[PDB]
Amino acid sequence: SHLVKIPGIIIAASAVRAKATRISIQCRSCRNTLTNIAMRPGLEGYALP
Amino acid sequence: SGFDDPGIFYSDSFGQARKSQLQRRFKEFLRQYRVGTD
Amino acid sequence: TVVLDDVELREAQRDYLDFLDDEEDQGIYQSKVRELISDNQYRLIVNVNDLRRKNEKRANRLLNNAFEELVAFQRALKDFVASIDATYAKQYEEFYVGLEGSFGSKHVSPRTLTSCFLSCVVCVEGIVTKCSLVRPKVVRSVHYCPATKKTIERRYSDLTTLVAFPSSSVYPTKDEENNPLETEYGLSVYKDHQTITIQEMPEKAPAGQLPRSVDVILDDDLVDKAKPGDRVQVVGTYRCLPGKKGGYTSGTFRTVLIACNVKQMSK
DNA sequence: AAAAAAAAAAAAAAAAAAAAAAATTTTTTTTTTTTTTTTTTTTT
DNA sequence: AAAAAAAAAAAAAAAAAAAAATTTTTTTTTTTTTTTTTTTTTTT
Ligand SMILES: [Zn+2]
Repeated sequence: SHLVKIPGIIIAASAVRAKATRISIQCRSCRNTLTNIAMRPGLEGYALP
Repeated sequence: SGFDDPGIFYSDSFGQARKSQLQRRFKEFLRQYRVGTD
Repeated sequence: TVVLDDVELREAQRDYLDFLDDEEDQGIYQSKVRELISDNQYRLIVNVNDLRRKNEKRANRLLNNAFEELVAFQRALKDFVASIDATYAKQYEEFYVGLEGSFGSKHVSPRTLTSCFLSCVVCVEGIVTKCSLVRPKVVRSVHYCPATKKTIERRYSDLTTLVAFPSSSVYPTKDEENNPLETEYGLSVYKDHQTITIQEMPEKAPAGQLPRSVDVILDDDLVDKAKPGDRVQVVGTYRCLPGKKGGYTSGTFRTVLIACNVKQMSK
């Protein structure tokens, strides 16, 4: 969790997939929205309310 | 009368340095890093 | 889930369109339509003996199962009053059908309003007891978003008697962008609402017994037609109410009488 | 005819019934992507 | 004739998807009870 500097040789680079930094979710009954939540960057998930 | 819910409002801030001041000092770094010699 | 056709509804609406069609006869119901159009009143009072003589089976069907039957009746009424005057028929989103006549077995009193007469247009004489404040009920509510210069019209269905869902009961206050919505009260549409309580007359009631009373929900068109103490004959649909949501129910179903019309029993 | 006493009325406070209101993530499955192995078909 | 390219089949693993789920408490309402005022009724 501290910034580190490293050398190396890349061998496999996956395809650019779209990951979400900010989202919005609608309620199925009342149809109101929680606009612009912030997704914590990284490979960090997010449990819905 | 109870048919609405207008939003909250707030105002600009009038008055280990806090993360807002570290934000300010990063802003200063970008705004004032002078590289070219006189 | 729009219905393509139903033989029952089509048949009933045809029968009542014929019943309203009064030219080959003396013109009684056509005259009633013309005078109510001239009055701007929007309820037409159809005699049950007339309905019975012209078609006894429809009278039996209606006096056994009201609400959908009267939906057919009122749609026929809207079509008919549109043929007489489309401009006036466009004016009101609904028109209504009051009743009158010899409700032979369907004339009881609130002591004798048993659980046999549900969804049946019952006739009942009695004395008022209460007069709740005649307060509005919202039916079609318009909103304005000033951030997005937007307007919306949420729509409400008068499910005073059927099952009602929160999705139907939502009153919107924010847009999809969580902006503030301001209600447009004037552009919205409302109907009056009053509760009253009919009671078995003490001159009619059993001598030594407690009173018995029935609740009556007068929506628009019947706001101030019944104050406390008055003698009133109420004809309308005894039904059941929905308990508000909750995983449990006792069997209790507090019942009402959504009055189809009320007249001065003093005569 | 007016005073005293009693009864009823009006209004506030309390006790129970029954209908409403609120809270409320974690573990298992299984499809899909990827790799691997044995075989047959084809080429040198 | 030997090598190798391709084919089908089998397996592992990671990402997404599937599924499971009543109880306790609070608040309105109704109904009586009690106090005190007002009213009415009986007495000298
Ligand atoms: Zn919702």
